[PDB]
Amino acid sequence: GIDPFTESVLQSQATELLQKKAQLVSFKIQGIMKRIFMGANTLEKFLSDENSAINDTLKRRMLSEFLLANPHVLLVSAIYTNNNERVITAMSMDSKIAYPNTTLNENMTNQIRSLKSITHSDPYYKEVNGDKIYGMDITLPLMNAIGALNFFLNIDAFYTDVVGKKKSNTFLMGKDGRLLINPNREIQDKILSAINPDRRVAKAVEYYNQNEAGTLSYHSLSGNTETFLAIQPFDFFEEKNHWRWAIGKYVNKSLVFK
Repeated sequence: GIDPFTESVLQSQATELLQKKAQLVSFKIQGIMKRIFMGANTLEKFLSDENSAINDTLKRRMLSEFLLANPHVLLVSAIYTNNNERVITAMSMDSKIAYPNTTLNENMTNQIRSLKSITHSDPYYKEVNGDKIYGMDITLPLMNAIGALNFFLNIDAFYTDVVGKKKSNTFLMGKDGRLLINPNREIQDKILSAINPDRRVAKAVEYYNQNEAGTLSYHSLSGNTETFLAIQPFDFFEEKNHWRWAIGKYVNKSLVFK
């Protein structure tokens, strides 16, 4: 406390460690998401093939295998709009893969036929078997499009990837400071600046918007104290803003400085 040398050393050490840990979490998430999108690309080639010996049954098998390999995906749907309009859906709930019957509504329909690049929805709670599951829809055009591939990314399935096996001071942030994952589940889907008066939050969101890693001092909700907070932004999808998340990790100044 009394010593500026010690303080500088301890601070620098603690904020470097914070950033290192946040980078590891984000790298793990990116790896998970890379596998999702690679598989979705593979599925798109099979589901959109002109001259296929593949019937709806074998399409179902491949969709269910996608789910087996990617447990962070709750369901996946091959939606055809061209002719013989139909929805083929595999869904993974509990440990069993079902094939619910979806009828294509005019809501989904035209959005799909004019679709010419990948999109995603805003995060939302989907009701399933009386439970709300936090996630988002991701939609790829079946290629001029003959229909669409849609899957529901289960954001809740990333809970342990973000927070760890033990509770920790780690969260996943989305657009404008929205909390996608938080150890305190009840502040999920909340805007951070709307539930935290600390105006240094803006600098967090700004690190996010600028897309570089950075640290800042920050008053936490879960600890109600002064912390260092690291922000690690990363794209959860790569094309060549819209597909950007960030890991937040923080530590009590009272702990850093003895």
